[PDB]
Amino acid sequence: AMQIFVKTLTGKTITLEVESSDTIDNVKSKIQDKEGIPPDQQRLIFAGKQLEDGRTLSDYNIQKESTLHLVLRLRGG
Amino acid sequence: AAMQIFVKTLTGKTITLEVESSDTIDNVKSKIQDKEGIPPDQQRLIFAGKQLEDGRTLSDYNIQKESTLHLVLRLRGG
Amino acid sequence: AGEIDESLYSRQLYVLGKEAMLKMQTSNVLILGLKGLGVEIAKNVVLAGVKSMTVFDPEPVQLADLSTQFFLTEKDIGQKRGDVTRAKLAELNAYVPVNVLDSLDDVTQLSQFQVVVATDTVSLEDKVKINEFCHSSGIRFISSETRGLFGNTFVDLGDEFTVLDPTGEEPRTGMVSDIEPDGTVTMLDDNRHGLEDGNFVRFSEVEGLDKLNDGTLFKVEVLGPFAFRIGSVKEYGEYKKGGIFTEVKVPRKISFKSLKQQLSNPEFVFSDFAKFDRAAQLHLGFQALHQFAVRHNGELPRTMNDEDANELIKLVTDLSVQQPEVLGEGVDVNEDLIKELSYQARGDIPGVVAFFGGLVAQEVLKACSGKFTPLKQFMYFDSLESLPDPKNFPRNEKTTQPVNSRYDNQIAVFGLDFQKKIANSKVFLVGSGAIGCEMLKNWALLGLGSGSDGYIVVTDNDSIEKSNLNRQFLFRPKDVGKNKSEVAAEAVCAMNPDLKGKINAKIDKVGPETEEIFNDSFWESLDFVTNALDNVDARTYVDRRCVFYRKPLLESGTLGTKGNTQVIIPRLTESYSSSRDPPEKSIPLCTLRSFPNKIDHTIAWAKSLFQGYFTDSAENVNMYLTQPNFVEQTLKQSGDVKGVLESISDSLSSKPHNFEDCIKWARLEFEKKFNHDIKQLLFNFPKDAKTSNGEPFWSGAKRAPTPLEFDIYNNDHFHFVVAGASLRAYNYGIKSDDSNSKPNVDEYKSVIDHMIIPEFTPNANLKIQVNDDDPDPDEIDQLVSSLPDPSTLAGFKLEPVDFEKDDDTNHHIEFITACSNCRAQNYFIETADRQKTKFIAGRIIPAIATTTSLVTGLVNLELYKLIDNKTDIEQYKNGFVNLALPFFGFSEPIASPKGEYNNKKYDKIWDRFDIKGDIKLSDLIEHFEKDEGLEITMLSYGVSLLYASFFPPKKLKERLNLPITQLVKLVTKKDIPAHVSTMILEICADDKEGEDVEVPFITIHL
Amino acid sequence: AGEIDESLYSRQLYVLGKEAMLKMQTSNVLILGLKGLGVEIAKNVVLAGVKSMTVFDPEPVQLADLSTQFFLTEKDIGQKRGDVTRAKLAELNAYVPVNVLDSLDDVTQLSQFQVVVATDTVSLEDKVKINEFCHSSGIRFISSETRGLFGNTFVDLGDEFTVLDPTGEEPRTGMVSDIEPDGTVTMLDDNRHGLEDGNFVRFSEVEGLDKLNDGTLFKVEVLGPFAFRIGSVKEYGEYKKGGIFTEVKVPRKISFKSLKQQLSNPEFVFSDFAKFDRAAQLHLGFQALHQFAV
Ligand SMILES: *O=P([O])([O])O[C][C]1O[C](N2[C]=NC3=C2N=[C]N=C3[N])[C]([O])[C]1[O]
Ligand SMILES: *O=P([O])([O])O[C][C]1O[C](N2[C]=NC3=C2N=[C]N=C3[N])[C]([O])[C]1[O]
Repeated sequence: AMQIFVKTLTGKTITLEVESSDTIDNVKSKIQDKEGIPPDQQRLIFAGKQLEDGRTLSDYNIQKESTLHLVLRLRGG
Repeated sequence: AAMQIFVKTLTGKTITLEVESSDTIDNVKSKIQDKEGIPPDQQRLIFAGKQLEDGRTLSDYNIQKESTLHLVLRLRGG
Repeated sequence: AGEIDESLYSRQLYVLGKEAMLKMQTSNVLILGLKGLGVEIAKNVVLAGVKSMTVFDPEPVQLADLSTQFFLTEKDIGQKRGDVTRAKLAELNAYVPVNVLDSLDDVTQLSQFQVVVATDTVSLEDKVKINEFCHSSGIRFISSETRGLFGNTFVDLGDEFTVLDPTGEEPRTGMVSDIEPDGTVTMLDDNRHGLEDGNFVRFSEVEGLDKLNDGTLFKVEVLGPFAFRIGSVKEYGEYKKGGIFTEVKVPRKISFKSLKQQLSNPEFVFSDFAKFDRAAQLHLGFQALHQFAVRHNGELPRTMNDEDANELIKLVTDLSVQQPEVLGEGVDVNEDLIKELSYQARGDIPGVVAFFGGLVAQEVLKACSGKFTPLKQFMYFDSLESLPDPKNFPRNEKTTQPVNSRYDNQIAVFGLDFQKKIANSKVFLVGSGAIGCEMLKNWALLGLGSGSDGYIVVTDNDSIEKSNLNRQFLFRPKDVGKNKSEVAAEAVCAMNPDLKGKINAKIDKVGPETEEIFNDSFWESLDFVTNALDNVDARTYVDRRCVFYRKPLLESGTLGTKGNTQVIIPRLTESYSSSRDPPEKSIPLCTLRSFPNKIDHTIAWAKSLFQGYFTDSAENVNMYLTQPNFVEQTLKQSGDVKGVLESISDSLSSKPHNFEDCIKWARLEFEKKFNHDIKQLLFNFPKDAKTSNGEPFWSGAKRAPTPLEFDIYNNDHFHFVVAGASLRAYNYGIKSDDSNSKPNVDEYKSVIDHMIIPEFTPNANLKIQVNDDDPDPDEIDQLVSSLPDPSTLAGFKLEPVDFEKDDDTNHHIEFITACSNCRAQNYFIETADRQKTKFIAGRIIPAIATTTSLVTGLVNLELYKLIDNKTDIEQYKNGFVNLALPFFGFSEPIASPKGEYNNKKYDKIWDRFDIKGDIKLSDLIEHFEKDEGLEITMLSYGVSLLYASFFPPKKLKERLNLPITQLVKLVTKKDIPAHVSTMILEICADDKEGEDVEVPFITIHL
Repeated sequence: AGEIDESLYSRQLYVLGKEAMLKMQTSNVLILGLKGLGVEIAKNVVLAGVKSMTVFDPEPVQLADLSTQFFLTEKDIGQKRGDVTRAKLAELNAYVPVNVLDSLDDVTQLSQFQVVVATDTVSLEDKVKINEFCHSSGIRFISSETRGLFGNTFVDLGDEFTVLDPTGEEPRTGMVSDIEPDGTVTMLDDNRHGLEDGNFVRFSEVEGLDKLNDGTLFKVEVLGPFAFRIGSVKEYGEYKKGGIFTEVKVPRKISFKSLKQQLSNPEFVFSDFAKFDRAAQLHLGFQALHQFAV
């Protein structure tokens, strides 16, 4: 019964309540309920790794108070 | 019967007071001292064209609830 | 650029700030119509400094336009108003180009401008067109009209406008003693927060709540004078100690409606709450003046004409029937008010034009900057009390008719006879600075003192300095160094040659030391007196004299956007001295000596160190060398004897011989003041030190200091040494190595690097005063036995420094700033720059032309009342203003206190007993008994007692047969200076029943 | 002036805004050292448009400097880096004068500038002196160094610095369907407010709560994706209908510490969180590089 943070590329900070056994899938859906983005479009990175749909928070050693980053690909240049 | 009136200062600050229509100006100045720290001798209050004098009541100046008094100053530059 | 000339704009800078003026310097302004109103607005805006000013007025000058247009001359008649005015506005401020717009047929040209101002010359139809183009294009729009004693202004800054600072007041700041988890903030001790509900604050130094200090703003809920609440703080942690809150002004977006919309649905700002029901009436009345004009081929009602007044009343009446909401359901047209508007429609009054000139010009500056709160959006004004009693000066189509005279549109209102009495008035104006120049301008336009029995005397002992130029519009850069009064008198006579030969410019200071010049004859010949001063003492002096000579006094003052007027009327009102103003805040000595927490404290300390080091020391040495009784006289008479004797000793024992010696001296003073003195204070009270109590000694207003390690690369360490060495050199007549250059860092560094700085050793028997309520401030024989004999020092002199804040090349502010900032470093206080240090140490008063001009306008509306000798106190108005709000308020003066003795009423301020001749004492006591029923009980001259009724017979026989002057000489043993023509005596007395009674004072006339 | 050329600055203007660029156009920038690092920094700042750019580098161009200094040629070998580069920087943007500072023996010259940047050509000793002068004089100071695949940067904007817009994002805005007496603001149908705790908002067009619309800011307490609370609004009246909220970005004051203080007590921003343990190692390392050179 822990808290983690999701910072977006725009500077916004989102707070989530999760248990360490939750899947990435679970987390992405919590982000949908909060931000409106659908899980297929979300890109979350933590400590050098991009988080993949089939795994758990535990598989990426995500601890309480950890901060994830929601990032985007930009189309200009 | 008790009412609220306002005191605006020359700096833009708005002070709220609770008074009865039978209070003296002295009374009112004392309420202003408790809130702003200014002493009654240094306060200058005007309402509707008149400067308020120490011996009189709010009624003498037809001050009604929600009325706004102005606390003003003499300036020293020029 | 991003550059602002402080030497020119100094006093305005402390009103508006750097960022507002930077915005003003990117703003192009356009003024339509250049009669009195437009030229007044243009003068104030050109003075303030905008990117450019453009004027449009293709109308030919006619004689009557000179009523308030101080830049038109009779030689200009026929030429275009805009062309002739252009060069004269240009002269006010070289930084502001002034251009003439030839034609306004193409409305599209308006797009070059950021702010457009439509004056009285623009038809209402055209105002609406121009406003629509401006509003829909993003251009700020303002208009204004004056008609006799009436006036208005309208402001429209568009759909989107952001106010950045609503008041211009210093942000509130304060020390915290506690923050509860629910967010209740408690002030330290007796300190009030001064906040208001909805204010925002940031924090710092709050230990235990760390991110509360990150600059986040909190909304303030006030609980009492000593507590406010910011919302729960449990989430940031738990309060331990410390904390300072700082108020932050947040942006505010506001919208304005168009002129069209507001003509039918106005938002009023009131100019006088006693008259608020007139705003709706005048709103209608001013629209009817324009309707009337459309029906009469552009013309306004004729002066004092009943037929036109009736038509105006009909037009206003048709408006209120068509829109019953504007006066209110069942509210009648105020016909007498509308009738006066019609009668005076053609009037052009200096006072009213000055009031609106200042106001509207300030509104322009707001529009350019987002500084201060804009007028939103209509204001109406009248000064009908200024009208004379029609018994004395009747008003009708004949008395009020034109005479082919620059004064015709003033005659239109007041009539000829009254205008002539203004001309024959005799006035004394005290001061010739900002108010002074405005006042002299107004009197020129009034023709005041131009008559055969009239004159003006103006006096001021100061010369013209560069910063004066920003708000003393009679002076030019070429005039710097000359005398304010003389220059001002010349300038005004150029505006109105009817005053040539009628203005006596004097350069004498007014006070007790100049009473031989400003003597009885002088004062007694005057009709009234006007103040234009910048200090309380001079005001009090003049007030006392106006009471003594029974002359009216017109008083006024400013501070930035704040201002006030006060009238003092013989036998009617209180005088100026009758009331108290709040005094200067005094800093406790222990706070200065040992425990500063504000930059104000380190600046005061620095300013004294400056006096001691470079002024007082030198003066003491010169006294020691030239006064053979000096040591003696000092042993008995001085507070700090050891102080003076040490000072002279050190000054003669460490004499520099070159500039390098001065550098070493300043480096060693740094060590003493910012290192050794601090280590000593810590030695007495270590950081961890506790109070008898058990709390930490270093808390609240006491900030534990740290000693400084000199570092030439620190700006304040460097400049302390540069300025200290250069000032020391000055004292000793040594030539600076910087006298023809900037200071070279590597060269100071070279000298300082070879120095041996002595180590610190504590004094274990030294003790330090912590509170102001406790004590302590052989050697001295020794100390005298170390003084050089003056014979050793023949012809030696030290040159004491005279503090001059406005010469950026003399090192003074440089010194006080570096010295203050070093102590601030000691005590973890944020350092201040030169502009701020100069403001505080120089006691500079923020000033700007707009406020000056407006307040002078009010004074001159009151002046009309003196000319009519009004005795009804209800006709007079003391005024109070803050253009930043904008706020205007007025009050009837306070009546003079009355007293009674026996059956006799008297005026406790203005009445006195006038005794002719150097009367014998017995004759005086007898007179008072027989003529006044008063048994004289005590009689005094100044401080000395001349008679009392307890004197025994022997002493009475000594005094009773003596003339007053001889009696004074018997008691004081001094003589009456023979230039004295009067003596005031105070008496105590008993009335007929034998009870003591307050009574008037006595004046003896020799 | 007070004037921005849109035909040139169009796409940049949508990034920074007029006000920020107007301030830029009053700022004089000095860059110390014109190897690759300095000329990259200078290239970008000149493109962006500042009041003026001044370059100081009296060292002779050597062949190796051409590794990353894209404005040097072999014809330039022997001549001073600063001089040779000045003219080429100047072509990037005709609105920005580019000057050369001949010498830096007198530190007082630094007072001409608003921002001073010290690159890899400046020794740690000179960096500290220069920073001390800048910090105590209110001049903004920045430094940077690259070494092989390593680099750092240091920022010190003084005791008092105000951030006027923290992110450059469009203010959030939305339509209101209800405002309850306790301050609860509910969104108009499936719209998300997007706000964050402690943002501020103002209102317009709210009927029944008239002084809510006067431009006063209210502090946002987020209740969920579809509602936020602003505190009681009883004193203001009773909600009837309509309303739009607009986020308002408020000024924020911050303080920076000097290079000297930060050398012993650094505040780190990480470049790669997978490598955070390395920041402290490298901060020691870069100092050691300077001790090595001494
Ligand atoms: O982001 P910039 O506009 O500065 O540069 C993009 C650049 O890419 C070019 N481009 C877009 N789409 C292309 C293409 N080049 C070749 N093929 C395709 N499909 C564009 O013209 C810009 O110059
Ligand atoms: O407010 P300003 O500084 O623009 O103008 C004030 C003006 O008054 C003069 N003044 C001060 N004290 C005086 C005096 N004149 C005559 N006598 C006394 N006692 C000052 O020189 C300024 O020019």
